[PDB]
Amino acid sequence: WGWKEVVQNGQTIFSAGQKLGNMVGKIVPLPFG
Repeated sequence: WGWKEVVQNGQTIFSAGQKLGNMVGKIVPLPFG
């Protein structure tokens, strides 16, 4: 039993939304622009 440890499993997937959504929503410049 470990509530504090149980949360780590729920956040590990939540916080991932950042790394898994950083390069996605990230826009890049155009060639010779």
